[PDB]
Amino acid sequence: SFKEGERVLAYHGPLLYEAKVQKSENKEDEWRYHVHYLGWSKSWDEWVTNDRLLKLTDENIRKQQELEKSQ
Amino acid sequence: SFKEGERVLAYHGPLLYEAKVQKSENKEDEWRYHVHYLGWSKSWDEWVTNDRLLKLTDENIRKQQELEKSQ
Repeated sequence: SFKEGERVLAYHGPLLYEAKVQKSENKEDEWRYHVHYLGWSKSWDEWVTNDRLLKLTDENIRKQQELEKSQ
Repeated sequence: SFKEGERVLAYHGPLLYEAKVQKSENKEDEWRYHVHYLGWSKSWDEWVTNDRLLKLTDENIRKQQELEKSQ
């Protein structure tokens, strides 16, 4: 699971954006994460589930790049 | 982390009692567990943190036994 302060990749629409986890919570055997999209307004901060996020690894950054290159 | 429905050992005072996890929640990087002590009044159902609980393993059951014998 993702930790508070952790930088991640996050979908917002079909592209991946760098984000930071502000809060992590689990109820009913499900994680939710309140994320801030880096360089975006705080108005876009929101709760998301695991399926919206990727660990900030070079492997997942390559996924970000592939999506950028295929437009 | 313990799961809903899981039987555990729980301190209530210095002895260990079998209990069941009713609900598990995590906030601020901390699990809490709402437990029912088996055979006890529902009045005693309560939220506890990890320090109050032990996995139902043979080693921890042996700890329960040791505490009973040193009573």
